[PDB]
Amino acid sequence: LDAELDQLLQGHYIKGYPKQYTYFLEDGKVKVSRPEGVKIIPPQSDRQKIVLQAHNLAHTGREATLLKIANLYWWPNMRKDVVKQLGRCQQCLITNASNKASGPILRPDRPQKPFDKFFIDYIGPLPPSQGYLYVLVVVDGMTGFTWLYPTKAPSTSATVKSLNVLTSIAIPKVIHSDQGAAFTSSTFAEWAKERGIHLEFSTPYHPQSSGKVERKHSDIKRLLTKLLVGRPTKWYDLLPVVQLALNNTYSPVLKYTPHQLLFGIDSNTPFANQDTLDLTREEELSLLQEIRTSLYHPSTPPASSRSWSPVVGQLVQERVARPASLRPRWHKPSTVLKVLNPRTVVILDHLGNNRTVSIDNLKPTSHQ
Amino acid sequence: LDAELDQLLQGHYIKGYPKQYTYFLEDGKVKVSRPEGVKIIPPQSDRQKIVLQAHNLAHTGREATLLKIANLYWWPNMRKDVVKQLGRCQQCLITNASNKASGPILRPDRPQKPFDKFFIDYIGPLPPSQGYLYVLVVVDGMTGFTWLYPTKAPSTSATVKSLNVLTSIAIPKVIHSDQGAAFTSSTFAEWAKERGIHLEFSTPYHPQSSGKVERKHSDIKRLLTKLLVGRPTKWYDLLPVVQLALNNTYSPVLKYTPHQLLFGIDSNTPFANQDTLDLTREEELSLLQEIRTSLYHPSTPPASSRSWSPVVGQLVQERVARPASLRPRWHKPSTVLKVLNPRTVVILDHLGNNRTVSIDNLKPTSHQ
Amino acid sequence: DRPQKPFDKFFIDYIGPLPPSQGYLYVLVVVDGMTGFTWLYPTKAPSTSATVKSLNVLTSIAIPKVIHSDQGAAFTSSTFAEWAKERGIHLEFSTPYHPQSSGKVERKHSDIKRLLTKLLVGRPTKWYDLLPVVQLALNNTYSPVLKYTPHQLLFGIDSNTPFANQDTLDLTREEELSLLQEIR
Amino acid sequence: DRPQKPFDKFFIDYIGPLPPSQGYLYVLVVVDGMTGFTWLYPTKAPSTSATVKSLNVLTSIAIPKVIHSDQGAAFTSSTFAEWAKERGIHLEFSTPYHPQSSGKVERKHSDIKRLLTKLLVGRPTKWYDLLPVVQLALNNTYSPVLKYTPHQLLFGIDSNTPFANQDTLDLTREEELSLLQEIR
DNA sequence: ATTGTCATGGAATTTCGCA
DNA sequence: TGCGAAATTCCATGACA
DNA sequence: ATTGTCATGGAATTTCGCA
DNA sequence: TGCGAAATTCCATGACA
Ligand SMILES: [Mn+2]
Ligand SMILES: [Mn+2]
Ligand SMILES: [Mn+2]
Ligand SMILES: [Mn+2]
Ligand SMILES: [Mn+2]
Ligand SMILES: [Mn+2]
Ligand SMILES: [N+]
Ligand SMILES: [N+]
Ligand SMILES: [Zn+2]
Ligand SMILES: [Zn+2]
Repeated sequence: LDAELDQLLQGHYIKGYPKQYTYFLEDGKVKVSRPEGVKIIPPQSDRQKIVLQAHNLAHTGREATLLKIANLYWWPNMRKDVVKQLGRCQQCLITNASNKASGPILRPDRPQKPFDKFFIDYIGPLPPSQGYLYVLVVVDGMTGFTWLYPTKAPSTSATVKSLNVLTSIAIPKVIHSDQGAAFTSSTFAEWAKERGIHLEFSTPYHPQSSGKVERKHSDIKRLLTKLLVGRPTKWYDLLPVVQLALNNTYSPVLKYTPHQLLFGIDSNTPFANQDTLDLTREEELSLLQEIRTSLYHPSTPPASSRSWSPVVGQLVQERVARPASLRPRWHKPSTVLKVLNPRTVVILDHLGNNRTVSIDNLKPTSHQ
Repeated sequence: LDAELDQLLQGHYIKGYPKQYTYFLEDGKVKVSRPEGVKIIPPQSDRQKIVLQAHNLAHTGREATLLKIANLYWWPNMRKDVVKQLGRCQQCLITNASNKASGPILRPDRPQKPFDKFFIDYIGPLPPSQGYLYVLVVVDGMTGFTWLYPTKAPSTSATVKSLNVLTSIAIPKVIHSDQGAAFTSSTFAEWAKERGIHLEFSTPYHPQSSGKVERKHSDIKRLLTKLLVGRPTKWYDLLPVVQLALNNTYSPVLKYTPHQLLFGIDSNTPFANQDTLDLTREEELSLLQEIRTSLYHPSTPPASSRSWSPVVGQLVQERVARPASLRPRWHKPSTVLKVLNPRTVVILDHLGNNRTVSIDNLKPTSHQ
Repeated sequence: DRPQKPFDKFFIDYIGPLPPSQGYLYVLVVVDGMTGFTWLYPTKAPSTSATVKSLNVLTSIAIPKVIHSDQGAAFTSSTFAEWAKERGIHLEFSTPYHPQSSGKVERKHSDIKRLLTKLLVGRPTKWYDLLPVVQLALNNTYSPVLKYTPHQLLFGIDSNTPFANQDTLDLTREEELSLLQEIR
Repeated sequence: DRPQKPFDKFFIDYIGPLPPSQGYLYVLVVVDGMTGFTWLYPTKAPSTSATVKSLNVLTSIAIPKVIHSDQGAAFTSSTFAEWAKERGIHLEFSTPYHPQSSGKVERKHSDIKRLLTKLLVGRPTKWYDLLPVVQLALNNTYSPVLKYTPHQLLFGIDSNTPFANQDTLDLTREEELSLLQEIR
C-alpha cells in the first residue's frame, strides 16, 4: 500500500503509525527514524514476501525471524505477520518439536473381579533357550496374577495355543492388548469370538495403555537376570519358577500377593500365611471379597504448568511412527472429531480417515 | 541362641523382647502370642538363614521380604536383619535400579574468546549422499560458530583432513570431544601435539558433557529435514548452505548470531545488521569485546528432592555400558577416590583401575 | 480340627489308555479335595516322568500340602518321592486293592469318563483339543453337597461360563454305540 | 563516507602454475581488503568452475559485498557473473593491462610467493599440505600500517599462533637455487 | 472406540513399650 | 499423657515398553 | 583429569504511545 | 502519573546424543 504510505509522508495520521515520529522519503523508500536507527517501511503488499524471506533463511521461530527483519525494516505489528507465516509454513509445522506437555495421566479403576480383564503382551526376542525366543505374559487385572508361556515367535498361533491352555482354568470377559500382529489378526478375533471374549486394543504406539503388563516385563526380566548371574542365559527352565515366585510376592502398597488376591489363601509355598486357618472356606471367601474391594487406588497426578488437553475441532498433529533419517517427526495437521476422554481422541486425517489415538502421540498445531 | 530364649521362657527380662507378652514353648519351639497371632521366635543362629530364604524366593526388597518372614516368625528388629542381607546380596545390588537422582547439573563458564575451545563430534550414519555418510561438526565454544564437514566414516584420518582445512583459519587452545574412536587414537593425539592443541575428553557414555555440540545436531538435522521435505535426501550439497544459515541465525536468549559473535559485523548475507556502519573497525571491535563479556550465563538448577552427591570413600556402582539381554545393568561396587566436582568423580574398581566417570552413570550402593 | 481348604490335598490318578490324540494316550486327573476343582493333563504314558512334567506345570500355579494316589508304579517310584520331597509335599497312598478313597473324587472321575464319551462321538482322536471344554464343564458344575461350583469355591466369584456343563448324566444309545464301536 | 570494514571487498587472483601437488596446479588467493586476511584454495586449473567451487567454500563462511579481480578469463565469464549475481556480490574489475590495484594486496601476493619458495626447498610437490602453514603465517603477520595482524582485525582477539610468521623477507642463496633448479 | 504401573529404599509419620 | 525407638507408611525415581 | 544445551511459542512482565 | 496494546522477556518442554 503506497496510498497508505502517501498520507504518512504528507504528515497525516494513519492508525498503527505512532504520530511522534518523522516519516521521510529517501532513495524512493519510505523511512522512519526509530530509537534503534533508521528503518525502511515497506508497503503492505511487500510485507508477506519480506517475512517469508527472513523466515526461510534457517526456518526460524518467532523471535529469531523477527530479529532478522528488524535489521532493515519497521512496520506496525511485525510479529503478527511473522506468526501468520509460521502458522502457514508446512515444513516447520511437521518438523518442529512440541513445547506443550500432555495433560496428566488417567488411573483407570482396577477391574472388579479376577478374570474380568486380562492384559496380554510379548517379551522378546531373548537369547535362544531350547529354541524359544519369546514369552507370552498374561496378567489378570484385578489380582495381578500372571501366567508366562515360552514361544518361538510372537505369533497368533502361539498366542492361541497358550491361551487354550490358560482358559482351561477360566474364561475372561475381556482381553486387552496392544496392536502387535499376533493380536490384531482375524484368526485371533475368531478365537476370541468363539469363546465370548471381548478384545480391547491400546491406541497405537502407546505402551502405557498396557502399563499393567508392560510393568510386569521389568519384574520378570529382573528376576531372570538375578537367577542367571554367572551362568549361561538358560531362561526356559526358569520360567515356571519365576511365575510361581512373582505370583507369591507381596506388593508393599497392597500388602497382598497376587496369589492371595486370586485364591484367598496361600498354597503350600514357603512362608505361607496362616491367619485364616481357623475360618471356614465360606468365611475366608467373605474376607477375600472385602479385601478385594478395599485395595489402594492411585489418583491422577497434577497437570504440569504447561500441559494441554484436546478440544473438539482443535488442529492437532500425529507423531510419525517410525520416521526415516532426515524426515519429519510429525504428520500434517488434522482435526479432533471426538474427545473420548481427556487423554484419548478420535482424529480425522487430511486423507479422511478416523483414528483413535493417545494425546501422548499428538501435538497441538502451533500459531492457531 | 537357645540360652537367650531360655531365660525368656522362665520369665526373665531380655532386652529387645517386650516384657508385656507371654513367651511359651510348643512343639519344641519358642513362641509368642502377638496381636497379629502366634509367631515362632527362632534362635539368633537360625535368623540369617531364615532371612536369606525369604529374600531368595523372588529377590525382594525390604518390605516384601519382611512380609514373608512375618507370616511365621517374630524376633527383635527384624528389618535390621533384612537390610543386612539386602546389602550383601550381590545379585540384587548389580541388577536393581537406583531410586536416587543425580545432583543438579553444572553450567560451565562460556569460554572467554573465540578459538579458546572447540567441541567436535560426528553425526551419522545418514542416508548415503555422493558416497558420504557422516558429518563432522566443529563448534567454537565462545561464539557457537560451527563448521560442518561431510565424511565417509567417523574416522581419525577424516577428522585430521577436515581439521587441517579448518585450522588454516586459526588454531584453538583446546579441543573437547567424547571418547569415540576417531578422537582417542594415538594418530589424533600426535596431530594435536604437533599443533600445540590440548585434547580434552568427556567422561564415558555421557553426551551431556559435549552438550554444546550434541545440541547442534538437532538444529542441523531439523534444517536439513525442512529443506528435504518431498525430495530425495540429498544432504551433501546442502551442508554448506546449512552451515551459513545457522551461523547467521539469531539465538533469542543472546540476541546475536554466532557470526556476529565471531567477527563483530555481518557479511553480505540477507538482512545484514547495519548498526555499526558509522563506527571505525577499532570502535566496532571495542563494542564486540564488551558484547562478548556480557552474554547471559545460566545457573545450576535446584536439586530434586531426592538427589545424591558423591563423597570420598562412598561405595558406588558404575552403569554397565552395553548390557547384554538378561544381564545386570550395574557393575560391582567400587569406592570414590576423588570428587573432581559435584558431578564428576574418580573411582577405583574391584579390579584396581582408576576411572573418571560422570555421576549420571553411577548409583550409590544401597543399604550402606 | 481346622476346616478343610483348597490346596490341603490333591487327589491324582491316570485315566487311559485312550485313542491316540496328537501322540497322547492318558489323562492325569488332579482334583482338589476341598473345592472339587479339576485339572487335566494329557500324557503319552502313565509314567513317573510324565507325572512330574504335568505336575511341574500345575505346581507353578499352586502347591498342595498332600498328594493322594493309589499305588500305581508312577506314583510309588523313588523318583516321584524325591520330587515330592523337594517341594515339601507329603505323599499319601491308599492301600493296595482299595484304590478308591474319596467319593467326591470318584464322582469327578465318572463325570470325566462320561463327558469324554459324549464329546468324542465320531471323533475319538480329538480329545486333546477338547480337554479345556471338559475341564470348564466340571469346574462350573454345581455341587448339591457344597452348594457351589468348584470355580466359586476356588476363586470366590461367579464365573463367566456358568452354563459350561450340559451333561445329561447318562449315555444315550448313539453314545453307547460309539463307545462300543471304539473297542470293536 | 563510511569507514572500511571486513567483507566490504575481497581481492582475488590466481597464482601458478606450480609444480603438481596432489593433482593441484594453482592457488586461488583471496584477500580481505580491510583486514588483509588471506584465504588460499588449491585448484587444478584457473577456470570459472574451479573459482566457483573454491568460492562456494569461502562464501559458506562469509560473503563479500564486492569481489575485485583482473580480467582473467575465469573471472570475466558469464557463468562467474551469474554466480556472483545469485549471491548479491558486485564484481569489480581492473582495466586490462593494469591488473594491480591494491598495494596491500600485492604485498600479500609477494609474501605468498616468497613463503612458498622458502618452504618448498627440496620438496616442490608438497605445497598442498603446506597451505595451512602459509595462511597462518600471513594472517599472524603484524601490519606496520594498521598496527595489528589480520587475525586481530578480523576476530578482535590475540591469536594462539602469534609467532606463525618466521619470514626473513628476502631469499637466501639456497632458496634462490631451488627456485632456479625448479625451472631448469 | 479408549485410559500407565509399581518395586525400591531412604525419609516422614505413626505406633509401640514403658513410665 | 510424654519420650525414644521401632514399625509403618509415604513417595520420588526409574524402567517396562 | 572433569563439567549440558538451547530453539521454541504461549504466558508473564515491561515498555510504549498517548493523555 | 494511568490505561490498553505492543514489545520483550521468561521459561517449560523436548531433543541432540
Ligand atoms: Mn507388545
Ligand atoms: Mn560422538
Ligand atoms: Mn490308578
Ligand atoms: Mn476312579
Ligand atoms: Mn591474474
Ligand atoms: Mn599480484
Ligand atoms: N475407569
Ligand atoms: N567453569
Ligand atoms: Zn519454516
Ligand atoms: Zn537378592
